[PDB]
Amino acid sequence: STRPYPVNVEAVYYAPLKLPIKYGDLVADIQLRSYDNENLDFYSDFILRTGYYLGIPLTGPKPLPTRRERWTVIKSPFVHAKSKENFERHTHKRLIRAWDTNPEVLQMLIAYITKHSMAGVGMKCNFFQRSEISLDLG
Amino acid sequence: QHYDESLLSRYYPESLLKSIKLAQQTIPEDTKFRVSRNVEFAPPYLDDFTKIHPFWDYKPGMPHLHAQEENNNFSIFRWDQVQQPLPGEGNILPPGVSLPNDGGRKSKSADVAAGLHKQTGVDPDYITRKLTMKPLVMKRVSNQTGKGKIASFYALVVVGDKNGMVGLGEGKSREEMSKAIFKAHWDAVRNL
Amino acid sequence: DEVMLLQQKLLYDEIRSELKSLSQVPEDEILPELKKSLEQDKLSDKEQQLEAELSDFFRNYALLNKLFDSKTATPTKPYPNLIPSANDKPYSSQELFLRQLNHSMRTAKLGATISKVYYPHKDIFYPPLPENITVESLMSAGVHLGQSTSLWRSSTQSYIYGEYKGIHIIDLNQTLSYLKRAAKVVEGVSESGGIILFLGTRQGQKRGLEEAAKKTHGYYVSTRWIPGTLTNSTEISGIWEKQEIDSNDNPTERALSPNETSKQVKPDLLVVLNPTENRNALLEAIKSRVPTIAIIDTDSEPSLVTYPIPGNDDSLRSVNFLLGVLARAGQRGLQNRLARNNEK
Amino acid sequence: LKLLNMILSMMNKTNNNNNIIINNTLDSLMNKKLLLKNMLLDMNNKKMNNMKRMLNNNNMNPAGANPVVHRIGPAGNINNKLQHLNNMNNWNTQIYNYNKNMEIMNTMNDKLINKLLYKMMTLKLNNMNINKIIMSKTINQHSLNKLNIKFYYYNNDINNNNNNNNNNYYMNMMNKLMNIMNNNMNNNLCNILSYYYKKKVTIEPIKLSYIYLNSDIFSKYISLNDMDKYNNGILTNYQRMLNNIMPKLNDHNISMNYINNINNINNNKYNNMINLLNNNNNINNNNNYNNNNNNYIGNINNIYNNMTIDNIPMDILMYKYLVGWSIKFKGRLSNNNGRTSTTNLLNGTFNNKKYLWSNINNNYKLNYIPSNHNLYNNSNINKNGKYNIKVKLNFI
Amino acid sequence: NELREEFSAKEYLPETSLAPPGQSKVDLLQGSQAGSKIKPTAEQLAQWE
Amino acid sequence: LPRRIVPKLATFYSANPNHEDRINRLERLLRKYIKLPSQNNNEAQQTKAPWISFDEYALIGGGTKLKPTQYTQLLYMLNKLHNIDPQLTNDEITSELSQYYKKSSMLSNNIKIKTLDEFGRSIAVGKRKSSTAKVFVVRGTGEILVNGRQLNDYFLKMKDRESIMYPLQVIESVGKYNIFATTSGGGPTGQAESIMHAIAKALVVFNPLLKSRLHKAGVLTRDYRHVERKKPGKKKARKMPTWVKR
Amino acid sequence: VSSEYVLEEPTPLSLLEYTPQV
RNA sequence: AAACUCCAUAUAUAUAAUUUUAAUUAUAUAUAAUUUUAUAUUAUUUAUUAAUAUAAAGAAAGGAAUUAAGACAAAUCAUAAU
Ligand SMILES: [Mg+2]
Ligand SMILES: [Mg+2]
Ligand SMILES: [Mg+2]
Ligand SMILES: [Mg+2]
Ligand SMILES: [Mg+2]
Ligand SMILES: [Mg+2]
Repeated sequence: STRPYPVNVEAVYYAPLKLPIKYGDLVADIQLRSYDNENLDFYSDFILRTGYYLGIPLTGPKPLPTRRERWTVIKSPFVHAKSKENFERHTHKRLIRAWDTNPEVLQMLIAYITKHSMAGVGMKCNFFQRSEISLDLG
Repeated sequence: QHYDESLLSRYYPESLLKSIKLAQQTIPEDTKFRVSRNVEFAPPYLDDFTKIHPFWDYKPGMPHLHAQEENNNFSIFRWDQVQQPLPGEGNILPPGVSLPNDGGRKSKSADVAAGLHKQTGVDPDYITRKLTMKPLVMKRVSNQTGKGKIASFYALVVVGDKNGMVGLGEGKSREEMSKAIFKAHWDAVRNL
Repeated sequence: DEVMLLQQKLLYDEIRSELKSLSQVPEDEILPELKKSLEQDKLSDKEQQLEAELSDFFRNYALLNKLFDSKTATPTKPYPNLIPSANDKPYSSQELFLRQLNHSMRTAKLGATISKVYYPHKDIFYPPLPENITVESLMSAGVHLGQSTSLWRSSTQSYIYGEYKGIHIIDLNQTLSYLKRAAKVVEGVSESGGIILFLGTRQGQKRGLEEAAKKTHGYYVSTRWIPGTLTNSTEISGIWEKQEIDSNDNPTERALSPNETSKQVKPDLLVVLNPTENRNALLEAIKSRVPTIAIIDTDSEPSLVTYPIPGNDDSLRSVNFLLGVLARAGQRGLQNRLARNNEK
Repeated sequence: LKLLNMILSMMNKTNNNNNIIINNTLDSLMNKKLLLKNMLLDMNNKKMNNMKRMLNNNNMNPAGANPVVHRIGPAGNINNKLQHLNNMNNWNTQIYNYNKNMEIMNTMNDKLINKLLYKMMTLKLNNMNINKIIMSKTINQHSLNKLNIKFYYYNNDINNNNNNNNNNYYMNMMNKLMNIMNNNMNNNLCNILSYYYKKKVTIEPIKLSYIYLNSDIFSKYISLNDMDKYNNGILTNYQRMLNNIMPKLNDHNISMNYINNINNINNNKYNNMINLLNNNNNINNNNNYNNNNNNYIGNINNIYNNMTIDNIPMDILMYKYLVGWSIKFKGRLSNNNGRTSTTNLLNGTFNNKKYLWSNINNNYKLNYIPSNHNLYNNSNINKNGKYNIKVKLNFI
Repeated sequence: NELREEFSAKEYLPETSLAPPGQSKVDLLQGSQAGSKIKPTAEQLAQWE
Repeated sequence: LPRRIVPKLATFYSANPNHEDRINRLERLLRKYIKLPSQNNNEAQQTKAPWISFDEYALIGGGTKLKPTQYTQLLYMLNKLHNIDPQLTNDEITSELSQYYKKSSMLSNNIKIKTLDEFGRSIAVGKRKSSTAKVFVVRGTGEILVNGRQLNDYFLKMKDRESIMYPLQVIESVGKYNIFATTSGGGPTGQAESIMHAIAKALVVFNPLLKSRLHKAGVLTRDYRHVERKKPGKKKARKMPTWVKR
Repeated sequence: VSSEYVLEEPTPLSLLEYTPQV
């Protein structure tokens, strides 16, 4: 009837697509931390959306426990100690595990998501490398 | 997928046909799509994302996070005007509101006349042209209450058309003599 | 036919009983036996056409039924919902009620016809015309009784015919004269096309007020007079909505400006049936220059009202009588205006 | 396997329905005039169940549906970008680093650069033309790759509107500043800030025409550029302008129409989905939806009907009108009486009645500021001491 | 054949065309008859009694 | 054709013109149909119309000026007009009431009925204070294993064992089910009460008709009680240091 | 309301300088 | 002032290829309650009424943030700024 809307634009309006794991090895582990779960989850969805197109099986945004820093400080500049006020800071943690992917494809995934990282988020990447017992290093 | 080479070139610029082709050949048919309820990613409305809309997409050539131009590619050089004005009618007037105008601001007699026409149907033209205004007493009145002395502005005013019609009105305000005399003039016009 | 109508109104329910049945039993004990017979029932008979037709039937009916449709006469027969009973069985209660209505409308009236008897509803619905009112009729209505001597307001000394049984007696002659003048003025405003507001708060006056308002295309108040209704119209009543009507009093469905609808709309005539308890309305009317009419008792100021009607105000019969006379005057006025603009 | 024998089984069950040993039951058309219709009835009831599952598991709508409505769907969502301020905007510095020491360093740098930006606004032209460019606080955005400093600025006096296009042939004392911010090639301030942040830096001077569209600019302008109008007493004309900057809007009506518009949005999306659920699905046979995990109705154009960028985006945006503002002048703004003085000018309302009748719920910024409120204090020094201008604005 | 003829004869709502005998011209219902629920067993009735 | 402005409603000058006009319309209907006796059958065949809420009436015709007496009288007259013999009523009454007995009538399609697992076990979860207990209950004799340990071994306190039992004895099925309870968090009391709650929830799967009995016993109501947090400037929750007159 | 969208694919050269440091 | 809000409550839905296991979990979204009815008794602005009685259905019972205007020339020029 109207102008066609291809699959690429129709995909934005649905949950991100995933690729099944066929071996089971963990190549990378990206942990996202922020004080704002909104940006955290939006960016996680973006990561899971780019991983599909780049062929990287990604598990999904596992919500790790949030961490609550707490402080208590008096409300007055001078002596009024019976009144105190509490301040908190929540750190929200998400985890995306990348399985069965070549190191170069994984490199380029991380590079692209860094290119387009949002504000108020931080990435910690743990990369795993299979190796033989003895390595020729000369 | 949905449409392969189905006049897609007429509907999308040639620069994007490669991306659509790649999407068709990577996303398989019969994909079991599911809407997301935890997070929101797509706009509540429907858009093909093929045109940069002013006021809804970042203005090209202007610095902004999530930009892709280098420091030597910015094309904005004047800042004396508001970048990216509003779309559509260019105005956000609520329902039943009007842009401010002169409105007889030069003479409060116009405001008095409009109000009295609204309330009781007297002639604004007559009130604005054939009535003469004259304060008689303009003094400060005080009340003593729990907080303290609350001063009030009291005015009394005679309004008359110099042809038989005459009336007087008293007005009490808390902020300014101008509002006091406005109220007094209102009351006088009522009590002609 | 009629047999299908009289088939107990609930038949073939054994099919529902069966479809309920066979579900409680587990599948493992039934389905294998039924599925092990298809190999036998296949046989070799031609089926292509029949199975294609059956599949089309399933698609069209089971799979293409529209549960919700679309994008988004004369009631000739009465008691359509009503249903008849069996001929042998007795009447139903509803049938008895309808037979009762038939009897009431045809045979109950038989006997004698009543005359020279009072019926209260006739005061509201068939009021006399002002020129035919009699002192006898007013006295029968009870307009002559006034408050006790101990509550007499001396300003009404001109309207007293005397005192009897400890209460004052208003002069029905003066009442009749003032009533005639009041009727004439209300009729005059009716032709002029003004706004006539009937105001009565005492209990039981709502029926009369509503009937008068509807038959003179006026307005009425019976609950309470919000102070500032006329002197503070912008606030009290600005939110409500107005209409624009032609000379024939027909809505014209024309959009109205916000300011046009927020202007004041003031009555042209204010009739109060309870002036004593409605002092505020009289004062607003006087200060806003609205002519007013009232029924004055022997304890009420006649000067507050432009056109007093000396009479009782504590009895529904009297107030109904007077209000109905005024309403019929207004009705005749409206009729004259409608006739004139219908045919020049 | 196939109903060709289950039909016979059910016929035997009908025989039993009449009697367990009778030939058959009451049959108008050999149990085909209405038994088939009852079979179709149960099939369509199964369709009803599957169909309402179909619609429910594919619902996502903006929040704002009045519960009084009937056609409103079970789904709701307040996190639409247009209807709530992302909490990352609460903090002037928007960063997270796994190295806390680096985080502290970066917040220090942000504060210092903000103060430098303040000091870098004032300008001179001819020793009797003092131009102050009032600027809000800086929104520092620390992505993993680049830093961004965003702020709203208001020039003291834009060039006269009645003035001709003469401005096209010279650059104003403010245009020069905004150009040296980020347009000069090897000299822009972003290059210098890159040394302190070891990141690529950007700056965005968003322009504002009115001072009362922002709490920072408004208080700053009163406290820095309008001293003479309240030093010895608040001028009546100044008070009149300050109190009639904005008209008396009907917050109740505004909120009601906003809620009604959201109701219409949701209801017409629901109608779109229902018409795809019934009118469509003809050629495509049933059971292809696989309602257990798949929920794809049809073409996105049909699910989103008459919902373009031209009607939906603007009418759902929040915090659009200023329906209330309070100004507090406090301190020694009086030569006479040599004491403290407080003057409060309060206009409008300070409650968003949108949250009172709809499902949209308020969120408290920093857990103490209502979302609809923006407030700021600015202190300055006059010959008598320090004085404070406190401004609170309510946006609906 | 006659069923199709009857269906084609009507030009009104599908519920009106259906019109089951036992009233209830409309076949829209919520839930899989959850109001009646599942018939309890004799042992359950004995225990509860 | 002379043109003039007048109010919409006949009761324009009253306190609540909209409510008064609507009441007058309903009154016209009732007065026209004071005949037509009412439906004798009641309760089981009356009050079925849900009507609209106070807020619904306010928005449609009431406004801020709507008064509870006015609204209750409205529904009184609506009920009087609805309680007419169904097969003597008229399309006039039905049309008038249509806008009043409107209800959203959201279709229900979620049940989430619970049933036993493939080994005939009922799995339940209960909580209390800071403890959780997951119970596998399968019909049998009176055997119980708590965290892979004997009841007397895990719970040294007799009251905890009695609390575990309580659902079983209120349903007198102490010797009819085997319990395998696995708990974590809290202390002895918290874990015991959580187990009791989980058993109470699980028992309902076997005989749903006794949910009323269990709820009356109170085992089906979770205890929300938990330790209050310490307040600033206060030794504990609801304790502040000693107060001095001077 | 219409403005052309220019495209430039994300080549590995472009994504360079943002590969993981380790 | 109440609501809106945060910690708690229940349910669902979504993520974790259950070897970051605590799946008895974590946190994103939504729903729910500032609880509903039914007959009892005192009454009483008459039924349209509350206080109780408690058959029933519900998991449903808390906590803190917010402390207005005016004041006591209350404390603070030792948080910093004046
Ligand atoms: Mg009297
Ligand atoms: Mg303790
Ligand atoms: Mg509060
Ligand atoms: Mg105080
Ligand atoms: Mg001291
Ligand atoms: Mg110092």
